[PDB]
Amino acid sequence: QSLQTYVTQQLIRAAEIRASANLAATKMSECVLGQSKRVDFCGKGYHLM
Amino acid sequence: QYGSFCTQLNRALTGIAVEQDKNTQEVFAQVKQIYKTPPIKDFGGFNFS
Ligand SMILES: *[C@@H]1O[C@H](CO)[C@@H](O[C@@H]2O[C@H](CO)[C@@H](O)[C@H](O)[C@H]2NC(C)=O)[C@H](O)[C@H]1NC(C)=O
Repeated sequence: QSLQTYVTQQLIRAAEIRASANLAATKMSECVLGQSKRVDFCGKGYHLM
Repeated sequence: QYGSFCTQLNRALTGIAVEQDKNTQEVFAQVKQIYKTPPIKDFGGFNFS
């Protein structure tokens, strides 16, 4: 029962981390490789690089 | 005799509790100041009442 609890908790944490990683990947793709127009996506104010 | 099975449940519920307030803060605390509309409603015919 203890092992089952640990495995479930780890799975949920892994899902959360995957979501964060996907957001980070999109940020790297858009705010670094080019100039973005979405406001507040690449830092407060008008984005430059 | 079942060990510390209680502590993780308490911890997880507390984590959810904090996450809710974090969500509210993130989704609404987007402006550093407070503004007020002028008492005059002269907006060229546009009504916002
Ligand atoms: C803005 O719109 C509101 C209605 O949404 C107007 O209020 C109405 O005013 C008339 C006459 O002044 C009343 O007969 C109505 O009962 C009011 N409606 C409500 C819902 O209160 C208001 O006058 C408009 N203001 C401007 C500047 O256009």
